[PDB]
Amino acid sequence: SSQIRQNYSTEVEAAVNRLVNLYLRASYTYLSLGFYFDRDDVALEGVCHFFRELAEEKREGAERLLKMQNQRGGRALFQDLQKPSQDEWGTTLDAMKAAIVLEKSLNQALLDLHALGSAQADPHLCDFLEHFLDEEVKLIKKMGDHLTNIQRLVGSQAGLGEYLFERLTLKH
Amino acid sequence: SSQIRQNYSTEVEAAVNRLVNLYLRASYTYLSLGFYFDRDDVALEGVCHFFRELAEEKREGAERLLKMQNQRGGRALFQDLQKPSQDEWGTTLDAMKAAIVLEKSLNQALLDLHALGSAQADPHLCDFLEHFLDEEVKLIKKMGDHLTNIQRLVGSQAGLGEYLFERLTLKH
Amino acid sequence: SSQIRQNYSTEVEAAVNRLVNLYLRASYTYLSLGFYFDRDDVALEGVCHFFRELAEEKREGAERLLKMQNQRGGRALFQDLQKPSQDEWGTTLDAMKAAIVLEKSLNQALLDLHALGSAQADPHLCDFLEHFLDEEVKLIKKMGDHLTNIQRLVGSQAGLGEYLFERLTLKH
Amino acid sequence: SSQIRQNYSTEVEAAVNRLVNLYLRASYTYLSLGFYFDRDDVALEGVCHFFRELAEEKREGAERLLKMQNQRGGRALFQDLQKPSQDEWGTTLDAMKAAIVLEKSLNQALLDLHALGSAQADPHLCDFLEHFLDEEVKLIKKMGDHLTNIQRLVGSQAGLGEYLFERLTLKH
Ligand SMILES: [Pd+2]
Ligand SMILES: [Pd+2]
Ligand SMILES: [Pd+2]
Ligand SMILES: [Pd+2]
Ligand SMILES: [Pd+2]
Ligand SMILES: [Pd+2]
Ligand SMILES: [Pd+2]
Ligand SMILES: [Pd+2]
Repeated sequence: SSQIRQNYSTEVEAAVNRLVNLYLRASYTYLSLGFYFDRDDVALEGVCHFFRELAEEKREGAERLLKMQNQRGGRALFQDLQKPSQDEWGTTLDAMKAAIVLEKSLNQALLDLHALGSAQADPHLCDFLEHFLDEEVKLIKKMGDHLTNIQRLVGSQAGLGEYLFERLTLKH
Repeated sequence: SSQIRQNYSTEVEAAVNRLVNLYLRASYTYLSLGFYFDRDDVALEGVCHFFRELAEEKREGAERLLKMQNQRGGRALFQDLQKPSQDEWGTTLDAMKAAIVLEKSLNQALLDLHALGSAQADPHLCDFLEHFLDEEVKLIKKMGDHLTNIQRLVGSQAGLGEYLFERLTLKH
Repeated sequence: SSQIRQNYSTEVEAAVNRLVNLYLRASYTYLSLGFYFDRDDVALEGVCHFFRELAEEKREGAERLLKMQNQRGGRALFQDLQKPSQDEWGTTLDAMKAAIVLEKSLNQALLDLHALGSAQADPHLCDFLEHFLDEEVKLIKKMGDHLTNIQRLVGSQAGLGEYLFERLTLKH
Repeated sequence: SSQIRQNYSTEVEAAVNRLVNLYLRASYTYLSLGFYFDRDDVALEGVCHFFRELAEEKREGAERLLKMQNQRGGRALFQDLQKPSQDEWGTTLDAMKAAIVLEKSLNQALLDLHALGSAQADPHLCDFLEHFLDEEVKLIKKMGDHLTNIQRLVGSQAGLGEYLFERLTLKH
């Protein structure tokens, strides 16, 4: 029951649903990261804000994919959202490392989807991901920049460096 | 590891975590409801908007609970988010009925939490839910109003009534 | 006699000329659809406006293709514009069905052209269609949405439903 | 001699007078803390400002309680204000620890008063404390956040950390 579907493979439709799940899972992970840094015994507001902003971005990405699914005449199918991989996230450095791992996995899923689109001769999908692809590269570059600065600040005054990074790099 | 926790029972802490899960689940359900009404073979924009707005409201509720959890020195614990109970939601009437069922369950969970707060002599919790409690009563009243209007419009021109309700009651 | 042509195949050049013809033909079809709904014995202004707007959009598309043809050093070649397939277009539903058929055919021609561009290793063409491709998907989604609403409104009060759709969905 | 008193127990009236004393004592303690950090041999302006702001807040709280006492037809009774527990307050960390101890004691007194109100079936009192209760939870969370940051900054460059916290966290 679609009267509009054209050149939209069942393979891409399913891959888009899986990507929505991955984006929502990422959003959930960032929600957990954000609130961890808001704990009174962690108390790094710039870090909390950074991850809460990412939770919003990932949710927005999922919503864009869902809009596209309907635009193409595919059917959204939702699965459980697995809880994030940790309950406590360690240091800012630990968290930023986890975030980059997460983003690399999202990026790989985008790359896999683009490849499927190319194999299926689906240029609209290709065009649509173009939005996701650059945004992801920009985000990963930012995270790498952050990680380098966090790492430079460890030294052997780790608490001091963690405070200074949150105060002087992150938005608060 | 909290230096601030005071008069905040482990029972309430756990109940707050469960309530966060219920709110996030509700948000997820509303996301699914919203996109269903955006299908080209359903195509009721006012209904899509209504449920997408509710998805945002429920997410906001979860975020408020998480902020409060940290304010009190409790620790957020996240669980899986179960997928919504249906993949396709039927008519506007079916959907509005499902929504009221969902809201009644959230309201009951709020009532249960307030009762626990009262049993634990936790007035801050009581005060905090006061926000949730009125918002929920207002929302359920609105949904009941909608259901009555949807029901009046069935008659034996169901398609006509569904169109008119979306056009003339819902925001588009 | 071009001093600029580079990586622009004769196959793509010809396909672009054919696409210009298809867009102009579509524009002509929409002109006819628009004026049919302006007949005193049809008199559905929102429908007239919808199709007249599409006539303008298709003409604009042809003009964009012609601009691109010259940008690449190809040579515009015009053919006859075949008259639209009907002189009278029936109900709003009949017309919207005809419109979606027309758009699917344009979309297929765009897809065919992108495939040719990919086969000819012509990335500028690919980039250029990216504009056409999303606009077409958006338009077809809109038409599918319209068709669903028109269909819901037939019931057995067809005149009533046709009036209400024109009044409450379409711009007038 | 009141013509307005209704449902206002002598127990609550007395507890309100004691709470006014506790708030005024807290204000006095914060006055002392503030001026200590303004000493030329301490010289941490952000810390001075933080505690002077709290002195004002506590005085305001006492004034609100006194207004409520009269609104209910109770009679304000003032006792001596005991001098603060220290003449010199040590490091920012020492001071912030003392402040949280002080706030926990105020919060416990508020909780005790709410419990008395509930036992006496005095809902206006309950409503009134609702203002005090959330403000106190917010303040204690802030103090806990501060303490965590101060503690992270000790390291073995304590002077450096104390300076940086005052410069980069506190308002100056
Ligand atoms: Pd924070
Ligand atoms: Pd934040
Ligand atoms: Pd919609
Ligand atoms: Pd919407
Ligand atoms: Pd007209
Ligand atoms: Pd017109
Ligand atoms: Pd000063
Ligand atoms: Pd000051």
